[PDB]
Amino acid sequence: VDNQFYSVEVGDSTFTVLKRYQNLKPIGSGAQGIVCAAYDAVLDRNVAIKKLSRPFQNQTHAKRAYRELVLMKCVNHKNIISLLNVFTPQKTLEEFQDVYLVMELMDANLCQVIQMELDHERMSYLLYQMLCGIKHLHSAGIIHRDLKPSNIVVKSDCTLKILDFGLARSFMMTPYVVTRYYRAPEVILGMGYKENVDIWSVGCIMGEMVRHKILFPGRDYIDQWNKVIEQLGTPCPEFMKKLQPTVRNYVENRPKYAGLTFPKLFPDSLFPADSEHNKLKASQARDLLSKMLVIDPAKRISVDDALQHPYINVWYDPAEVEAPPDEREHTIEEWKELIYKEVMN
Ligand SMILES: Nc1ncnc2c1ncn2[C@@H]1O[C@H](COP(=O)(O)OP(=O)(O)NP(=O)(O)O)[C@@H](O)[C@H]1O
Ligand SMILES: [Mg+2]
Repeated sequence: VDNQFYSVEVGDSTFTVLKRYQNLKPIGSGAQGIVCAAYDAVLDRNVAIKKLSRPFQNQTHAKRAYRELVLMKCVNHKNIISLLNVFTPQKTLEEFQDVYLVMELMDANLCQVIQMELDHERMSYLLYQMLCGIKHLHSAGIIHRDLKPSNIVVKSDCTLKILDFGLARSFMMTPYVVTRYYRAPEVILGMGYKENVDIWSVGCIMGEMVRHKILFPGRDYIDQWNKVIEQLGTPCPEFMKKLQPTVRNYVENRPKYAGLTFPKLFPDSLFPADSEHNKLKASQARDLLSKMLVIDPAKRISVDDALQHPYINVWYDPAEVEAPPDEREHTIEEWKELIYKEVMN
């Protein structure tokens, strides 16, 4: 069984992969583990391989691994990364350590794209695909709540896929920091959420594509909340009453702001605005931003309305926007077997 597999060093990590997977090259990593590009000799094409090291290590890694494994196996949409293969090189439950996820190989994450000037055609198309993916997750009862540029990937042909399935419905001993900058006020302030929680994150990413700077940076949620109100202004009263009384006291009592206008937030400097085409697309991009970056989710644009926005709808395909389509608590030994049984079936 192990002669189905070979071992290569990739940084500090050892990848033990099926012999079909040749010429591994690191392309990224995070808390879950290391990601490599490989040639798949059987499919005759490049793939991405993510190694999860002992995902049953702790509740958080285990919940995420199990959830991600179940969801990318059963979810099928051009804007959600497809799982091509799943394996472990260990032969039994007792020996089981590592899960390798094999995906279609994309070229880059959105962090690299944010560093570029994109025309309106590419920006609107990327945003359209993000919205089609979110739509599809929402239609399957998945509200991500954790979209960020590092887990959205793109090809050279401007095709986009979401890598991950977001938060569950979490103490960890790592160096690894959670990126919070794209999290909605509903998540920052823990105040219940609907589908358009994910619109906030799209607005943060779009904002960043235009500014080339994180909109709402902060050491913690305190700083991040300051950065939100400093720019969009203190929200309205009906917003507050939706908050836990402890959070409510906190928000109700911060130094007030009227905030900045969308023209000052995203000046004409930041958009292609030479041609009449680009002038009109700049005003439409700023409009859509003004509707996504809305603190109060009652007043924030929905996924469906965002897809109908003039900046986006030039791409709109019913095939892509319409297609039909866990949370428990175990010990590390139970998670190991649940994950093992999913990897084997
Ligand atoms: N299928 C893939 N194709 C191309 N690059 C990928 C692929 N999967 C991951 N990457 C790259 O590897 C980086 C890290 O992968 P990622 O899966 O985000 O690990 P993570 O951020 O630790 N876990 P998670 O955020 O929950 O998905 C991503 O930002 C991409 O740059
Ligand atoms: Mg990620």
